[PDB]
Amino acid sequence: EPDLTEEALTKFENLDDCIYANKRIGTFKNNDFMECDCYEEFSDGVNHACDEDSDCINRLTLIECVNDLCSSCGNDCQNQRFQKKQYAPIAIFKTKHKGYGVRAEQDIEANQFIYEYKGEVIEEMEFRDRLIDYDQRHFKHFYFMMLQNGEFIDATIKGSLARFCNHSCSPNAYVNKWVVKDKLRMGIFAQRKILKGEEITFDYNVDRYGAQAQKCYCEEPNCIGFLG
Amino acid sequence: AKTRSSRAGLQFPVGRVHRLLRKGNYAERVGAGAPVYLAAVLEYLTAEILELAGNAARDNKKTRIIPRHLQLAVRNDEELNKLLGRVTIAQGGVLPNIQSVLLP
Amino acid sequence: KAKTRSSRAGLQFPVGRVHRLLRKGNYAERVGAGAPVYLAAVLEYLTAEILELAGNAARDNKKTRIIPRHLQLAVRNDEELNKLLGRVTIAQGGVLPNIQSVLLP
Amino acid sequence: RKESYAIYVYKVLKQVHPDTGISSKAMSIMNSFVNDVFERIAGEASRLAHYNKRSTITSREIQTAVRLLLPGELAKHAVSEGTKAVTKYTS
Amino acid sequence: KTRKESYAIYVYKVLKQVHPDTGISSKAMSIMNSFVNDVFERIAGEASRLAHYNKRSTITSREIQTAVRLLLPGELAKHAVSEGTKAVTKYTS
Amino acid sequence: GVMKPHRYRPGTVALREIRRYQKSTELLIRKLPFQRLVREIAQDFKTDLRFQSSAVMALQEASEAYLVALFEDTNLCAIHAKRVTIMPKDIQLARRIRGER
Amino acid sequence: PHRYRPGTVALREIRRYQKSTELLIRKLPFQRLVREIAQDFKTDLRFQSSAVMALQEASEAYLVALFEDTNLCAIHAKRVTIMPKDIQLARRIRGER
Amino acid sequence: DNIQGITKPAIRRLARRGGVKRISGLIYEETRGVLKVFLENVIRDAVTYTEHAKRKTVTAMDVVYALKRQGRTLYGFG
Amino acid sequence: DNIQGITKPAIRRLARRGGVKRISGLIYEETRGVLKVFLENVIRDAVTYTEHAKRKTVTAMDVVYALKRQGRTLYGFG
DNA sequence: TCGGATGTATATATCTGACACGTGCCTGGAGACTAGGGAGTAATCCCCTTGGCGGTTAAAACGCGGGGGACAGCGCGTACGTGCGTTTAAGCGGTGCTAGAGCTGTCTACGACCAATTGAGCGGCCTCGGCACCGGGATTCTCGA
DNA sequence: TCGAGAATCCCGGTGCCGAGGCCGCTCAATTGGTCGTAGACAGCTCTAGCACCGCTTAAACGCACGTACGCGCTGTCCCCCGCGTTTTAACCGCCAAGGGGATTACTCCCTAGTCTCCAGGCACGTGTCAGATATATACATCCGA
Ligand SMILES: C[S@@+](CC[C@H](N)C(=O)[O-])C[C@H]1O[C@@H](n2cnc3c(N)ncnc32)[C@H](O)[C@@H]1O
Ligand SMILES: [Zn+2]
Ligand SMILES: [Zn+2]
Ligand SMILES: [Zn+2]
Repeated sequence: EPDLTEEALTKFENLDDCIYANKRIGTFKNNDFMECDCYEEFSDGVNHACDEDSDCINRLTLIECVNDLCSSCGNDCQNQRFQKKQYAPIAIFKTKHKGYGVRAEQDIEANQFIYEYKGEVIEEMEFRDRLIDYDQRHFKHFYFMMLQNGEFIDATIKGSLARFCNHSCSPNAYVNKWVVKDKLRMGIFAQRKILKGEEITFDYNVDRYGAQAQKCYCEEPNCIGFLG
Repeated sequence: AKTRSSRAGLQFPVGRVHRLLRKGNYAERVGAGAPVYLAAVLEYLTAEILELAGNAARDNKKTRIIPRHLQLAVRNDEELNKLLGRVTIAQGGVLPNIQSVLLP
Repeated sequence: KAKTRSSRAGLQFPVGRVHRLLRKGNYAERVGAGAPVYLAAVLEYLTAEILELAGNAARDNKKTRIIPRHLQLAVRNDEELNKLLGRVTIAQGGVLPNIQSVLLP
Repeated sequence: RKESYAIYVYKVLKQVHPDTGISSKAMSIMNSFVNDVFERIAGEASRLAHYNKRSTITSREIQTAVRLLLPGELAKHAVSEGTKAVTKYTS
Repeated sequence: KTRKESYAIYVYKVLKQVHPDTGISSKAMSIMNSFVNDVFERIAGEASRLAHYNKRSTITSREIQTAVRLLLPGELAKHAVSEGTKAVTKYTS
Repeated sequence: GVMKPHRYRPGTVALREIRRYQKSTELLIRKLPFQRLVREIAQDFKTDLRFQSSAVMALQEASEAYLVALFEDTNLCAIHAKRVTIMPKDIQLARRIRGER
Repeated sequence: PHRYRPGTVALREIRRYQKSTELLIRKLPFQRLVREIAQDFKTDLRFQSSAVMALQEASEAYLVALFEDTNLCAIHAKRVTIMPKDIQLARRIRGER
Repeated sequence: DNIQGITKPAIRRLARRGGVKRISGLIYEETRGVLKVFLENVIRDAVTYTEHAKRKTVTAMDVVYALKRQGRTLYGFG
Repeated sequence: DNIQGITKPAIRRLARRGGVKRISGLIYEETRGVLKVFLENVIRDAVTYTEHAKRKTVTAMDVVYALKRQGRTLYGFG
């Protein structure tokens, strides 16, 4: 039932813009905006310039296209899938023993963007205290993400809809990284054609070091039993 | 005392070119129309180079011509690349290109 | 009597002709005295160095006269003469016999 | 004193693009370009004057050096501009 | 008609000194004459550039020696400089 | 623990560096080891020499363009050989076709 | 019914035309080609007998020096057969086109 | 149409002198094109020297000077 | 051993400027050898011009003249 | 609620920066005048270039069998990509000393220049020998048994 | 593991045309002397090159991990090579017209050299807006008590 989404919107605090604890945060270290080379601009109808099966160097190099900086390309692009928030239909449903796993609504093809992972950005010296008080307050799950070698992403209090998805050893999704106006943003694509009624999962590859070893309930013939 | 460059209607000097022709030991005798003709040729080539350099500078929203703009203005023309074929321009770089068999 | 500068310097190439070509070649205003002697010695050494290998090739191919084939062989078989004459086409000379190792069985 | 072409490139640049400037390294590159083209045309004209057993470099010799050194489209415009300058000088 | 100057008899004398019994045709003699003219023009042009770079007017034997050292590669340049120095030393005394 | 789902595929960061160093124009070799190399190879020609700064900069600006043109022709040889990886036989082929050896 | 394996006659011709030094392109078709592509620059010209020979020697040396590097490209491509992409590569590395 | 006068057994002999064991079928037109471009360049320079010399006969020395500008330096002809 | 001063992420950086996607391991010694041969060929002519000019310092004009003799005209230092 | 410490940043007033403008000047460019030698022009001669025609045959053109190499696909496994912590030396300032580059004077010796001379080298005409050509026999490589 | 069959070299006879030697003839190399200035040498200045040292921090190195492509192997099919027959225009020999390249003599006018006059570009001080920087106080923005 889709009422669990409306309940989860009352559980945590949903956000639409990326926030930071400090203004100077670890970003892409060479900022001069490498632009594309395509000169097509179908401004009368629909811009078919920056799409798949083409020669978009910003798409092949995993670089976001900026509207007011990329000359000789146009004003709107189909590569712009983060600033326009061209998302997918989402429905948070129940599972057997995992919890509230996100199950897909319609047929999502291969290599297609679903939803952007958002949340707070924390520093490691603050992440130590976050680990300590989230361990002593006895929360049921963990909602963290690695961004760089010394900067993490928190999504417990302030998160998004992508914080619910479970782990499976036979996944159907993968995570890339993108440079969107000197910002390192996440994103979840699709491996194969996800059919109707399938839970979208991806590999965590978690490296835990605490005093608890969780278990998995995927039960597929490629699993191990532990989490990393 | 009218200068010879003002009589010819050019911007490059003519008596300096005549002195360099008399100094460099190219022949025994130098004519009178040769420095005017050579100054006109040098002025046309300099005007072409500076025109393409100004176009390459306006293509990046800049107000000053740099050796990168000179490199692009030389290498983006067909005849100027044939003239300056084996000439290296300092602080110029190369043309940005990526081969088609390298793209995934 | 009246001697010559070629007999005075002990050379075979002429000195007055080289000095006249230096004075009439529009290279500089003033020409020294030892420069045509030095240049005639250098040209004579290069002529003897190429004719030694040409005569050796003519002896090795059981001939008497030197033809442009023997000149081509004498130039291309040496290293420094091939490095000097790297952008020179000698007429009626041909090429060197060379078959790559991946072509013959 | 030291002779160069630093003010004449300014005079050409203020006629081809008034609202721009140029640095010092680019001026050195332009001076090297003018000197190299001058030396190549002068050497080609000297060889063309020596091949015909003459002792005078004329506008015909410079025109032949330009037609031998520059490529097809550029040499025609160079000959046209030089002939116009010689005609204006002799008028 | 008109006298045509060539290096035929001098290359012939060098050939008869370096080989006692060896002939030569006319095409090979023309190739030798063109080779002598080419090396002459190369060394003279390099010496003219050397005299122009140092703001001089006189081409001495030092400019010819430096042109030989720049133009001939490796072992050949050393023997050419040695033979030319021996010839200048013999011409001086 | 912290999940680590991301790892770049080989080629993306490579093409990003290709675009970066085809856009930027700067010095690519360190100056002091190049200067020590030039002084060591110049010691073998004449003892007790002395260098300016612009001469060493001219040497470095020549060597940069020479090596970049060599790697461009070598990459063309490697593409003609139906490969992506450059082998030293491609360098030898480029130097032999160009006329250097 | 006596035939050779293909390659033996080819190596025999390689040895024969690397031993012999003579003209290979015929004189009258080359002369007609030179005159035809010389009509496009100046009308009513006149040629000597040695200028055509100099052009033919230069063209023969240029073509042999091109096919040597082309064969080296074909060997580097792990083939024996020469394709025109080897010609394009040999002319593009050298600095012609 | 004298470019077809460069026959198929002639380019084969040039390749046998060059050292070629096997020749494909698309080599001959490319060889004719390369020969045409090279001859147009050299004949253009020779006719330029001839028109500068105020004559009508293209001598061998004009061809030698045209090859010397390209960097060929043919020995044997003047 | 100042030839080891041409480090491994510098030849790789030159190749990334040249447009190279993937590099083997036997490229670096060959690149050091090519750079050493080229620099010896230029430094020999520069020291020859310096010895002819009766000086003891190697100026930039000697390097420009050596690169002019090598066939590589350099703009920006005249 | 009360007391205390803090990022942002424009109001006011200042510190580089590499290029863009008022003057001093002195050294190189411009205006007449003369002489002479390189260059333009007409006539002539011949010799090399172009054109046509006939005979012979080496070489170009055209089919045809086949077999060997170019090309497409699959699998192995290693070696070259990305990342992280550690180490190391490249930039970047400040000071000091000096070999050697750059600029002036003196004048000695070295090369430009002209007249007379004559031995040296370019051109015409034999001439005999070395390489071009052809016939016969011995030697060496090829390929299906 | 080898005999027919096709190239290929050795040797001998014929022959023919071109490298070499000889001789006559202009002409530029040689010798002598005079004279103008190019640079060899000594001296003075002063300026970048070399050496050293402290601080900072960005680049290189070693190692772990992995996965994507270079290369070996197999099939297949197609197209280029060897060989035989047919055609065809290239090579040679020969003759004939003629057109422009080289030469010679005559005439002219273009430019090098000289002197005098003068003004234009090279240094040498001032002035920019872009890019920042030393007090400081409203506007919130948290951290104890
Ligand atoms: C979808 S969210 C939380 C799930 C659910 N909404 C809840 O409240 O527990 C992801 C969390 O589920 C847990 N998880 C992932 N895979 C699991 C599995 N296979 N079985 C049980 N829990 C799993 C992880 O620990 C992770 O922190
Ligand atoms: Zn694009
Ligand atoms: Zn775009
Ligand atoms: Zn599991």
